[PDB]
Amino acid sequence: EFLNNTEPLCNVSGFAIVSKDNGIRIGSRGHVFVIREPFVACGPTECRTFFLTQGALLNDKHSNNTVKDRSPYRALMSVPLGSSPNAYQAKFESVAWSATACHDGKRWLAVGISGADDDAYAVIHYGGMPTDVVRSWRKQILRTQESSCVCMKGNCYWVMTDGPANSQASYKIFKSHKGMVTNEREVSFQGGHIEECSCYPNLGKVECVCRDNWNGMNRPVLTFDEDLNYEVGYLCAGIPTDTPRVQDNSFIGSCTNAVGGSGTNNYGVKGFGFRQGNSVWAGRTVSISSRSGFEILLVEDGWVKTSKNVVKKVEVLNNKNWSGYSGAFTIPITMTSKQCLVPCFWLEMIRGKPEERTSIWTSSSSTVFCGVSSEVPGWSWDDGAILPFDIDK
Amino acid sequence: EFLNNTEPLCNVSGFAIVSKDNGIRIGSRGHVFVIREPFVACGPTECRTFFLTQGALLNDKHSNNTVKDRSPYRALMSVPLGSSPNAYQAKFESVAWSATACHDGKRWLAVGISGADDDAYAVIHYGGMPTDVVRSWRKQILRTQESSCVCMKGNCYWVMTDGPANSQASYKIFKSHKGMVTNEREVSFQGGHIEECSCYPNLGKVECVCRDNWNGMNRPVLTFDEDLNYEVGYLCAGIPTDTPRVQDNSFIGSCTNAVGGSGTNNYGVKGFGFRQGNSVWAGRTVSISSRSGFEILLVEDGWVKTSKNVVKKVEVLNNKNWSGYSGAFTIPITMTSKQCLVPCFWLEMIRGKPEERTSIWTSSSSTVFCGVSSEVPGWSWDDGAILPFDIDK
Amino acid sequence: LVKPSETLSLTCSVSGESISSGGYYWTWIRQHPGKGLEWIGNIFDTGSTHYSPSLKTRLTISIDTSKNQFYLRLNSATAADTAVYYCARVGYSLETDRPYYFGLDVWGQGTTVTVSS
Amino acid sequence: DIVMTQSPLSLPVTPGEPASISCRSSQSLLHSNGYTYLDWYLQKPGQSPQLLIYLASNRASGVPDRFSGSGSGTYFTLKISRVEAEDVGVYYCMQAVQTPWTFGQGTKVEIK
Ligand SMILES: *[C@@H]1O[C@H](CO)[C@@H](O[C@@H]2O[C@H](CO)[C@@H](O[C@@H]3O[C@H](CO)[C@@H](O)[C@H](O)[C@@H]3O)[C@H](O)[C@H]2NC(C)=O)[C@H](O)[C@H]1NC(C)=O
Ligand SMILES: *[C@@H]1O[C@H](CO)[C@@H](O[C@@H]2O[C@H](CO)[C@@H](O[C@@H]3O[C@H](CO)[C@@H](O)[C@H](O)[C@@H]3O)[C@H](O)[C@H]2NC(C)=O)[C@H](O)[C@H]1NC(C)=O
Ligand SMILES: *[C@@H]1O[C@H](CO)[C@@H](O)[C@H](O)[C@H]1NC(C)=O
Ligand SMILES: *[C@@H]1O[C@H](CO)[C@@H](O)[C@H](O)[C@H]1NC(C)=O
Ligand SMILES: [Ca+2]
Ligand SMILES: [Ca+2]
Repeated sequence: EFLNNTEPLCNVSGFAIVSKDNGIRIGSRGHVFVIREPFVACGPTECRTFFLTQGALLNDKHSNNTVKDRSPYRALMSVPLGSSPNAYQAKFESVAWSATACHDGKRWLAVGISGADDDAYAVIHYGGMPTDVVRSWRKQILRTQESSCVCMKGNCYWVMTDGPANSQASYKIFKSHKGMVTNEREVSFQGGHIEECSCYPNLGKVECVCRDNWNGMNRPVLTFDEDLNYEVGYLCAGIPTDTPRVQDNSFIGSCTNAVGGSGTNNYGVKGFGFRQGNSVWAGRTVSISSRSGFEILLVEDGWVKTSKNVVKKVEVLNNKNWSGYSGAFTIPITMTSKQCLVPCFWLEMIRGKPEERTSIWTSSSSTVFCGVSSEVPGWSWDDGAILPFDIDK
Repeated sequence: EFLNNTEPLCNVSGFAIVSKDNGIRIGSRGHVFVIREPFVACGPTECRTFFLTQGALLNDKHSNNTVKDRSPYRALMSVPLGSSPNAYQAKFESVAWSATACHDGKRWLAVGISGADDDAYAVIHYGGMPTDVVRSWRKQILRTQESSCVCMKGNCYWVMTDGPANSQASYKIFKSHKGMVTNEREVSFQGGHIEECSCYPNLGKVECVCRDNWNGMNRPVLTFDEDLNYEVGYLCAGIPTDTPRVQDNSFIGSCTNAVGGSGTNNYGVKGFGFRQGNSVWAGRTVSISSRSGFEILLVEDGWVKTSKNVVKKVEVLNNKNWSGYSGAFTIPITMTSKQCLVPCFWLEMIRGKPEERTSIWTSSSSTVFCGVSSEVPGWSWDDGAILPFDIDK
Repeated sequence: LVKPSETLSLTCSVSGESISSGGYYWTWIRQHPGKGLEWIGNIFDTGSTHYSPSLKTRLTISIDTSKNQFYLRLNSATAADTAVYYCARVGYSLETDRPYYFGLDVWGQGTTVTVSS
Repeated sequence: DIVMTQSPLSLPVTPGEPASISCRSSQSLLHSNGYTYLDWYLQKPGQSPQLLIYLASNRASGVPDRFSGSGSGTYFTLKISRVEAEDVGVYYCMQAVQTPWTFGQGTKVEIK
């Protein structure tokens, strides 16, 4: 039977670590794929770590120039939560260079975007097969949210964007039932940019905290429900949470207007935020100009009242370790026996040519946390790889 | 309960990619079998990629001289769709250097030909054990279709040939129930050659588009039903689709006669074609004298009226990448919930000594596509291996 | 026509599309008689500019989003500056995590400039 | 700047036959972000240039299916599978790696 999610999000006080891949550390000798961005989705029986393999193994000579992030070789694979992305346990899901997956209660749905830059299209797998295809409409890079989709009452939703990166794009909300699409509406959000949302369900309303890549230090917010009626805005919090940002004491914040800054207009990073009443568990990097470190801030009334009062702070990566994307997902009732959904989030750690020049490859390692009612301290659970690898020499 | 297939083939407008092995690219460091020709068959629960391993791993020194395509070490193995042919997921199916497999609803049937050249015979596995043996009758190389067999109402069919390669052979149609053979009729096709058919069911009639190796540029057609009454002919299409062929404007075509050409008489390549009313989705290589590139042509009335009007064209490999065999298979109702069968086709990409002289080995990588009602663009999903490998140095 | 040592000015217009739509970089390209092409500079919808080093001291390029026009100014024009001038659009970006580039997909008709008395 | 050179100055061709043009650059055009920024442009008599190939291999929209491209590092190649009467013109290669974009010398295609 289909998986319900019309139940409220759980109030949590601190996040406790759940699993850690050790993907790069083991990969020095073991056969492990080269990943760029992973994410986690939970079905009724088990949670699985999806990732976009680059078609080559670490230390393999095919890892040359893996910084290239769109190629015909990329594929979305799947491994049970915690296990390294090794070559012999990874179940194949779809071909893609941008994807999303979620479990609707019966079988996995997975969306995989492929094709040329200007003529991309998306293939919607359901249970192992393609059932439908969605083509671009503005004929630029088509993109999905790089994290789990949200399924409620058997219908799974996700957000796609097509258009320029550093300028106003066209965003659409999709709705599907048993693989094939059934509804589609466009977001008329003139003043901002919504690229790489992270979504979770909350009492029948899908909420997404997204990435602003155009004249914005602030997280966009999208809220929609069964029949795709939506509200669009910005995370009111007075504490900025995008990677390029001015220090907290200089920022002002706004609920509806985008807020630019000094050199922070044309860049950003995927993030997440959980609403708790009117507060928000906004996650952000420690550094204000680079993807390093990571924090979780519980901002009182940060969802609606431009507040700056940080009630609680937790650090999971100290400032000297590289970080990356971060996304949200929820563990459903069928797996907890709770009467509410337990929030969780995942955090990747990039290592490679983008910041470590000498290496020829680029991979990342995933870490997963979940909320806990009891308060929990933090620690620097860094990846711990030791570069350069044998192939870089 | 046995798997029905007495339902019509589904009308499709374009083929969307489903999976890609990345076998060779991963094999540079991972432990992967050396393949020569793969194919795909779909059961009620999952689809699987079969392949005739050569009994050695890539980069292993045993890969010496793997061009030899019949030796006492080949074996038909099986992997779930999309996963690379690695050494540790691979289930073992049968010993063979020529094989076919299909799922009849209860358990996998698999046929494996083995033995010396002049006294070969076939073993019919059913559910992991042998039940019956079929011996040669003209005492030359015995061959099965190198692609999935067609099962209807529990009876599985396949085509075998024995005799010369460049001259008139003897062809037979087999029918089996729960492993053991029950019926057998010979095809009295005097004017042509039918070697390596690709078959799919269509509303109770098994249809096969085969390979002509003797005075033929044109695809032979075989149609038979429950009790093995058959009709034999040629694909009427005015567009030739065998590898050696004259350009389309010089060809004329015929429904019943073989059509030779200038130097195109004693060679060919396995291919496929799906009937859509009176049109055909004939697949063919891009080049007219080599196995490179790949196209899919929807020829209006090409099945019966010698037409040349190409309504739609799709390219999946540009002319600069090597290609190879191609075969058909259908995803049944049990796995789609549709009231019709969804056509699909697979395309291998050979790399090795046959055209790249310096390498000592020979392997191929599989790519799978499936039909979609919506129109879909094409792209060059090439294998992307980087030869020579470490063992060729 | 332009006399030597004067200041050259040119105008280019956009229609169908609107400046600040699609996030394109607008480019000026030059072609001397009998020679190959040469690249002058770029302007983004928001006014950020790039110049070719050899002409950086003479050039000035700007936009007027209300008129859907962008302009080229070249000071101290020499006789050698005689050439055909094209204006084109090119949409590309290098910051984001999904870069793209569609080089110079649209060109306007050339304008012949002769620097002589 | 990237010094760009082009192999044939003039390429005699005839309809129906394959044809090839090549370019070499003084520095590898493999940008740090992994993409290879090189294009090919075609200028027919009495017209402003047109876009053929906008990266090492990608064809532009509307271009005839007869064109192709390949190459990496410093050496690149444009391939015409079947030359036709409409292909007469001057072919320029371009690179978009560095701040100053530079074009090639220009290979003229003359039918024979
Ligand atoms: C792929 O990774 C390999 C290393 O695994 C890199 O190989 C290097 O490629 C460069 C050219 O891109 C070679 O440089 C050339 O070498 C010779 C002297 O050996 C000389 O004629 C030239 O001046 C030029 O420098 C280099 O030798 C080669 N190997 C090493 C160890 O540096 C390669 O650059 C990476 N990228 C690609 C696209 O293959
Ligand atoms: C199998 O693959 C191996 C390489 O992995 C090939 O080995 C080569 O075998 C040839 C003979 O077939 C050797 O050539 C002979 O070598 C000596 C000098 O070393 C000389 O006495 C002879 O004139 C003759 O050339 C060759 O050295 C050997 N190794 C290499 C690196 O080429 C082998 O040919 C492949 N085939 C078989 C059937 O094993
Ligand atoms: C889903 O929600 C409906 C409506 O509240 C309820 O009747 C049904 O039992 C729920 N199903 C499950 C599996 O929890
Ligand atoms: C197979 O076909 C028969 C005859 O049409 C039908 O009665 C039966 O229900 C079918 N079985 C399945 C499993 O679809
Ligand atoms: Ca930003
Ligand atoms: Ca033939």
